[PDB]
Amino acid sequence: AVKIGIIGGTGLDDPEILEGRTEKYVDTPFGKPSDALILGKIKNVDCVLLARHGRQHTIMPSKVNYQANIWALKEEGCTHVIVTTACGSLREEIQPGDIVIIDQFIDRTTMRPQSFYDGSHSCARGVCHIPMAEPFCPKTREVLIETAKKLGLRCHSKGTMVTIEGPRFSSRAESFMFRTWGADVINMTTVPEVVLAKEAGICYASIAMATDYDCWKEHEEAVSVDRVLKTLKENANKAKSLLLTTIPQIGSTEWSETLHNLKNMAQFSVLLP
Amino acid sequence: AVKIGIIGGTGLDDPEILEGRTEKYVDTPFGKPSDALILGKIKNVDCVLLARHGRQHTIMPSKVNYQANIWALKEEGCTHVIVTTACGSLREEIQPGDIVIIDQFIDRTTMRPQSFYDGSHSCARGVCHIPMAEPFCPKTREVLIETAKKLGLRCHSKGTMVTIEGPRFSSRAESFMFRTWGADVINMTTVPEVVLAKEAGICYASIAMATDYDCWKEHEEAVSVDRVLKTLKENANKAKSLLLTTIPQIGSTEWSETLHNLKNMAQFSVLLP
Amino acid sequence: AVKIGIIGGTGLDDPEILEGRTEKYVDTPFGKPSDALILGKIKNVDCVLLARHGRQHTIMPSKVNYQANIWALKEEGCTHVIVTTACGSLREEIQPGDIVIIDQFIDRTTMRPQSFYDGSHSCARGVCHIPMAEPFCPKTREVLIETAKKLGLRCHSKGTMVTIEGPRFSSRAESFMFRTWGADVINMTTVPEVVLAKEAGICYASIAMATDYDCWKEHEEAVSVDRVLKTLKENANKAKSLLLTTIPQIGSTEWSETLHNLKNMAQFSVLLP
Ligand SMILES: CCCSC[C@H]1N[C@@H](c2c[nH]c3c(N)ncnc23)[C@H](O)[C@@H]1O
Ligand SMILES: CCCSC[C@H]1N[C@@H](c2c[nH]c3c(N)ncnc23)[C@H](O)[C@@H]1O
Ligand SMILES: CCCSC[C@H]1N[C@@H](c2c[nH]c3c(N)ncnc23)[C@H](O)[C@@H]1O
Ligand SMILES: [Cl-]
Ligand code: NA
Repeated sequence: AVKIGIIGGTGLDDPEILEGRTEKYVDTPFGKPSDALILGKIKNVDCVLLARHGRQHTIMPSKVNYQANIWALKEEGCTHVIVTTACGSLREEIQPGDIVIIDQFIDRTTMRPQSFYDGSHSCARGVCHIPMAEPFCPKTREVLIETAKKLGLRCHSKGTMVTIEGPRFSSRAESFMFRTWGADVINMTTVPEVVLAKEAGICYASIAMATDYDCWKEHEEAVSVDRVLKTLKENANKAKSLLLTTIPQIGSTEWSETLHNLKNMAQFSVLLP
Repeated sequence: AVKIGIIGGTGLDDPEILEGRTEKYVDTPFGKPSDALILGKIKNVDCVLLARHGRQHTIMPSKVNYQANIWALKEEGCTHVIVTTACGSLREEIQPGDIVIIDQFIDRTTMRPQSFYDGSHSCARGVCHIPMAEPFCPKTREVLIETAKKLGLRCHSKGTMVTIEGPRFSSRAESFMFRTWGADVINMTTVPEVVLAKEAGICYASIAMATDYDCWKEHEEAVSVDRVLKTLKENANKAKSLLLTTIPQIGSTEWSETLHNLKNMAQFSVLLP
Repeated sequence: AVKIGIIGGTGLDDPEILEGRTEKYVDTPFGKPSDALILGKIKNVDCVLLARHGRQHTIMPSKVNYQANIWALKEEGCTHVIVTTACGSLREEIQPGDIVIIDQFIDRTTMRPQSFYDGSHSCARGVCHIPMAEPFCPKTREVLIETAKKLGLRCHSKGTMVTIEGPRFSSRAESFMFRTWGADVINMTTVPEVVLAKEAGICYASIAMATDYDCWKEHEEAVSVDRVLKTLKENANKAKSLLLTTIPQIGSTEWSETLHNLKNMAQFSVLLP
């Protein structure tokens, strides 16, 4: 049995993706999630949808309760979490509208709790040092990549996401610098979402959709809210189709060994007194 | 009509620059500014002076209320904010005493709110993603550059400021690293001052004065408080003369289109529910 | 007269190193230290041992009270602080079990107060900008290096420590990136411990013990809690022997000039109103 949490990003958090929808507000030891969980199905597969920024997009990236969001999805019984994220492209070949099935990140966030194990919650006791060598689930990523190909979508099979604190966009000097560091795409939301998913023993993968070229092409038009929303209006259907087609494939394959290994990695990362 | 906010940095916050001075303590939704606003004039031009660190230099860079400072200047009616900042030079050709009319930044701060739109203040509602491709006002920068030339001052027409959290100075490894990133000068105060000014729709420019070579020349003497204060004692007059000569030129030119464009960029950066 | 504070890191905080041990719980203006101070001697030399993470390793690196730890050691009369830290190796030639007598750092922490001079404590008044060009005491480092040679230990005479916030380990993209920045070893605890020691006018040095190769060798096994603990179990004796042999040598040499210079640097870094 699998159950797929879906965290929807900017313009990419469409409830209509699920059949048989039921709204469920929940609480967690880390506070309230961004919004109600939306329980439903894609074909025969149980899913739980959550809008990262709230359904009215009222929560800025620095203020998203990443701990509560991941905790809530885990408590609801999610084995997998597949997310969408709007992002800037830091590479000419990653064009706006392209999907990037990211496999690494570089953290530039500064304000965010990145662990459940903060010494303040009885539900998560001890000191946890989670490994981040492979932050994203390779098996889920492989299904996303194969499915994007079956759909004929422009899709990149790897990429490094730099996550900035925001909510401002990057300066041009920063944008240039991130390119030198080997970042391929830029957002404000991957970290610590991916980190907390790993601590929870959840298979996490991210559908990154390039919405802009940030500002590293000084000759070309630079990113803005309006530019991002426009690209999402034009391209969001691609992420919807990718989720709708990927999720039944995830449901049809065996995950016990993968989930056992993730559970072990999470459990063995915790030092108890 | 223009009104010029002046934020004075270390050793560079001299009230005597203004004629017809009146002290005005104010409050903001983000708390109190660093000190009283000093209202006055330079020739026919209305100005508002504020000491970044307080007039007795009692506020460390991490604790400066950047939100209140920018809010206060905006509420007083400032169209422009021109600031001074003491900084380390990361380039041999930027000598102590030189002015750098910075055009980019790299953020290394970690502790600081960078937006008015934090979801907690009724006066700034929504999620704001401000563009930072061009953080400083090019028209104001151009007047500063031309004026420095008219004054015969050693002045660099561009530069990237790395802003560190502080209050410690950088290690040598950090200083070396910032050079590789393309930083030209180093301080503790540009970010988030420049970011908040952009959200406020204010034309912001910075007169950076090199006070030291940080510590990247291992053979040469490294930065200290005493070294910085000495260089400022010797060179502060240059920033005073630059402000006094620049501000009347700003007053004599037309800003409506520039200010309209900045207002539009700020307004369109805000996502409402 | 010297008195040596010893801050023990992961698996490297063994009370049995001291003869004539007495437990002393203390308070500081910044709160409680990680655990009781352990007063004792190594040969004729007064020492004060403190477990960085608590004696049961219950305190994660982000939550260590670096201010209280350094304050407590200073108040107890420590002239020197020599610490141990487990770390990842970012260089092929730094093998697990090797000691690195680090001489520089790169800060990647985001959550931590780095100064005593926060404008909130009467015991530390003013704005302090401490120099970090030479963060570690070269004379103490030289004794550690010479002593490691006398013991026949694999020991590196310099190295740059990147300190990450944690508690997660780095991603592979981050690990690669830190190598390009010139970091040699990676931990979660050097900053701000070294910074606060400098503000306190204490001679600080660090015995870094490589416990893993982080994750930059994609072909090789990546870091985990279990891997780190295993390497420490096998190699901790080396740090114990190094401390036991170094400390009497520190006791036998003259420190007045070194300590006077550090005191002056600390005092002159403070700007009073
Ligand atoms: C309407 C929302 C305006 S775009 C800003 C939002 N979408 C992501 C984003 C898209 N493009 C970016 C870029 N170039 N830099 C940083 N973040 C982003 C980011 O995670 C943030 O939540
Ligand atoms: C008396 C004040 C001692 S210098 C420290 C102050 N002046 C700036 C500064 C000058 N030189 C620097 C340097 N090398 N690194 C970082 N910041 C600085 C910085 O913005 C800070 O507010
Ligand atoms: C049982 C404790 C598991 S290892 C984690 C602890 N030991 C240090 C460490 C060892 N190897 C590291 C690495 N590769 N990256 C970051 N930090 C570390 C670090 O300061 C942290 O306190
Ligand atoms: Cl950084
Ligand atoms: Na922070």
